[PDB]
Parts: sequence; structure tokens; C-alpha cells
Amino acid sequence: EEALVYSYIEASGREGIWSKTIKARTNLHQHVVLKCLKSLESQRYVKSVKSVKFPTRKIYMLYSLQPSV
Amino acid sequence: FLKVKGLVKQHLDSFNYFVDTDLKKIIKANQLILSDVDPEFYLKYVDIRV
Amino acid sequence: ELDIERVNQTLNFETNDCKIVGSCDIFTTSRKIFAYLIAILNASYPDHDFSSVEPTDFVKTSLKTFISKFENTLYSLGRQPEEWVWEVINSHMTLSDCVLFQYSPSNSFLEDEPGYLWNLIGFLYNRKRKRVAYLYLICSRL
Repeated sequence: EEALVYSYIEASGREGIWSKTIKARTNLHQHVVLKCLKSLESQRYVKSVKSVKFPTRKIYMLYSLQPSV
Repeated sequence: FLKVKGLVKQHLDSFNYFVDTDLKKIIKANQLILSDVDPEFYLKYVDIRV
Repeated sequence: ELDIERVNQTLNFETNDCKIVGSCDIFTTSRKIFAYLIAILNASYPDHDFSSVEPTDFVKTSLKTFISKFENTLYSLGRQPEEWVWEVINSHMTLSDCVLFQYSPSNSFLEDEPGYLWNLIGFLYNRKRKRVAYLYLICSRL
């Protein structure tokens, strides 16, 4: 389950992903993917960046350091 | 015929069938409760009686 | 509990082309309280950060003024609001001697949710019991 969310970050590729857009293709258990990203934050792969777009939403992206304006 | 049957048997036998057979065939159709958070805390109903 | 389940069965319904989903909850888990409510907001909606908007619009209004239009909107939605609810939320929390807060900023975080119509979010801080109720009503459209 932790590998398909890697490709979905790679589906975003450059900007990042919001956590309820995960359910557009996954629609898995809402709490299993809730605590998976907390351990994935502890995995030191993904990070919680803030939205260049409309704010106040949890944007996650791997260590690319690549936002826009 | 009417001695051991009666005239309200179509109400009485059906309700006796429900509380003696069909209560089991409802519990067995959905026996288990599956907790999605921590999929180990299950809950199942063994049988039923009124 | 059972009475909390009843007052939550009150606040979740749907009429012809509107769907209102809201509830109340009470749990123990003005400078220090600014972080104490954004955790409630984060746990209430685990897809938006609420550490961002720190100097928000907490309109520290009277609770009687709040329950006034909170009752008026239940008249306005064909509900005929049942009075025992306001004792039940009293009976767990001692509604009289407590202060009310309200997250109502300029642009709330539900305007981007499709089908959003309006909200009514109530915080009720308690001091002696530390019992904060998160009374929220989200009217949507489907």
C-alpha cells in the first residue's frame, strides 16, 4: 500500500498531492492511509509542504524541494 | 383439521417459524463485526433466542 | 452516550435538495487556548492544517446570542427544534457559567468543497470541567 502512493506522488511528479485526492483512485480505508503518511513522514521520504495554490490543505511531496509561484 | 390447526395458523405458524428458524438465518447472514481500525478487534454473534 | 447519540441524530438530516451534516461532542482531551482549538480542528478535519491561521476570527460572542440563531436555523430548516437537547448539552457541561467561541474567518476552509452552502461552528469552553463541545453544522447541497 506504501508503493502505490509513491507512484501517485510520481503521478504529481513536480508539485505535490493533497490527501483527499488520494481517494480519487485508491478509496481505501480512510484511517489506514491516515497513519501511513505519518510513518512515511518518519520514513524521511515525503514532506509536508504548503500550497502554492489555494491554501490550508495538506500537501505532500517527496524530497524534491520544487515548488512554484 | 381445524382442531390441531385452527384458523389463525397463517399468522401463528409464520411467527413461530420466525422466532425458531429465521432468527438464526439472520444472525448467520451477518455474524461478524470487522473493525477497520486495527483489523483484530472482531465481534461475532454465536446464536440468538428470545 | 445515548443522549449524545440522540442529539447527534437530531443534527444530521437532509431535506429536498439540501444535506446538513453536523454534530456535537464533548471531550477533555486566552493565550494558551489558541492552540487548544486548532488541534480540535485538525482532528475534526484531517486534511487541512490549522496551525497556519493563528490570529483567526474567534468572535467571542454571547452564548445566548449564539443559541438564538442556532435555534432560528432549526426553525428555518423545518425541524421544530426540541428543547431537551439544550438541557442535555447542559447536563454534561454546565452550559450556564461557560464561554463560547466561534471559528468564522473571512474565507473558511470549506468554500473549496463543492456543494458547500453555509456553516455554523460553535466552541464552548469550560473551565472547571475542561469540557469543550464542538458543535458544528455543515449544510451541503445534493
